[PDB]
Amino acid sequence: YEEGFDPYSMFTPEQIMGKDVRLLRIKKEGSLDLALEGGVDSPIGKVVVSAVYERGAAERHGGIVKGDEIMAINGKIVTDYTLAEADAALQKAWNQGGDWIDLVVAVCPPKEYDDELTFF
Amino acid sequence: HHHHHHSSHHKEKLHTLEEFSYEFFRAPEGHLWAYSCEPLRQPLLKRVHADVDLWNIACEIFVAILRYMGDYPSRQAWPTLELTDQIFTLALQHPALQDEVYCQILKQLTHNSNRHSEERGWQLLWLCTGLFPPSKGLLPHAQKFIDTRRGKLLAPDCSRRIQKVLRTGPRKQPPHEVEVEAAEQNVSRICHKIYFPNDTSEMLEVVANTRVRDVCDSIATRLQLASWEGCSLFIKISDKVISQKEGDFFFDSLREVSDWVKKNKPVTLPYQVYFMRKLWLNISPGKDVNADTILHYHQELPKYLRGFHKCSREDAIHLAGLIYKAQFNNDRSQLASVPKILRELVPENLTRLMSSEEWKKSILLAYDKHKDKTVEEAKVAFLKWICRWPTFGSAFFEVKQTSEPSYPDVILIAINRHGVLLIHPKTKDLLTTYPFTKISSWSSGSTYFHMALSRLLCETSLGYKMDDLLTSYVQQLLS
Ligand SMILES: [Mg+2]
Repeated sequence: YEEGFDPYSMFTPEQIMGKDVRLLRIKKEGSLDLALEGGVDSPIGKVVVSAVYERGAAERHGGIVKGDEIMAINGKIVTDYTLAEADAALQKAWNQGGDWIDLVVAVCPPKEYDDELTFF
Repeated sequence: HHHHHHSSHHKEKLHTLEEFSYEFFRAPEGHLWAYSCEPLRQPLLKRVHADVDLWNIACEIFVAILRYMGDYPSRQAWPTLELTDQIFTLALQHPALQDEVYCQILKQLTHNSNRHSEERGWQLLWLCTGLFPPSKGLLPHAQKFIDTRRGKLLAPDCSRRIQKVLRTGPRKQPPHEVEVEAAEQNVSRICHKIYFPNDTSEMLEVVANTRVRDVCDSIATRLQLASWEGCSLFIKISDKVISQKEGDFFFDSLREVSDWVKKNKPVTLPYQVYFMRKLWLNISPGKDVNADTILHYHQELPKYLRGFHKCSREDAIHLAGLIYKAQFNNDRSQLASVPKILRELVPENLTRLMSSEEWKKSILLAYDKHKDKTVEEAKVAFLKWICRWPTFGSAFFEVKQTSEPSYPDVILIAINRHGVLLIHPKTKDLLTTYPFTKISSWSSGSTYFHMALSRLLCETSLGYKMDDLLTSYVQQLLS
């Protein structure tokens, strides 16, 4: 993470309107084990975190959860990428050089609803 | 001659894979067809040997068999399930390994003078026969192997399990924790506890080839239900209640859901198995009283108490009288402390409508009209009074919708016989109805649900549930 990050310096206001945009610097150690869903092709029109697996790197960092949106990977904006494109960009920028990965994420806000109703 | 039970009237010489090994086993690079604590370096069968890359898995299977039987020359602590997963998982995926697994087990059961090892070997054969049969060529040898060893505790059950698995087809998942526990106890009979919505449970007899529908058939007879159409088994695991597929093998379903829960929400996870109504199609309260008093009332009551329906003060007083009667029968002293009980009688959105003593007085007056009713009659009266509501017999979801600016951010969704219902959480009014005839498509992710009729997009962790119910309702309505 970086405190001095300003999303307005990287995005136009229309791209971040209503989003809580933060920068995460994740240290490259072990497997990322960060699953994605969505894509420009999908109903949600954005790349979001579908799961964070127990093993770590993403879970070990603590700052990334299911529902958070991936907006940028190592400075490249991925908001208009398909799921395959986002997946490829995330796998590439993890293996291909660098001791760390820079993720710009739109943190999903608190759920003001019961997201775990179990009745049938 | 698979169809026949063979007898000579006397004990026959113990059948081995010696003669079979001459034709179908590869050359030895102690007999290759008899017990050995030495790990295999190559697969037993000529078929498997002729295929490189299947060598490593065949050797890893033998090491896991040695470890399960206690023949591996160490004590580097292994949980049983990991060993059984190593023995059977890839064999289910690659059927060429299935005869290899049988031959490796039968080999370790041949001329094995170590009783503990031999006992464990029979547990492996018992688990194996419940998953897949030997091939046409191996079947008479495996059958004779068992037939000449009829006095072994698990031997007659192994013979029956081969007949069963040939009839119903193979399992998709390796042995479940429950199957392994029974095997390690040398017990062939298993009962799994099944929970019901009315806070009761039953022990249900299950075997390796039991399908979810077979358990349901046994439950309908046990509960004296007129039908179980639209009911199923469900697994309550982590903070989820997931339906089980009726046509799936019970032990396959348990593993598949547990695996799905592990990847979608990250040891063997604790769980409960419930039998409940899933689809609420043609539900006529009073038609099947056992179904109404065991299932229907107890599933509809908590949805009512959550305040999902639009109902008036007078509706709540009337239903609270019936609910009090259904729970307490003749005991009029349970409304003594109104804060300790009001949440069990009145929907949570309506409790503020009057004071504690006003609720107590109105409920008692209503309840007093049911003196001549039985508990069962009160439960049926409750259901008859609400069964025509458009939100009756529904699954509910609270979501954050992002497709309709005219609606509040958070909405309530009901999935039932009428299709998909969108409800205002404050007023309980029906915003709109998406009937099955108008729904053209739907999809889901782990964070969303989308529907096209005229589009609905929402944030939810329950898209998989919504998808499954829509599919289930659509499949049922078509023919
Ligand atoms: Mg008043």
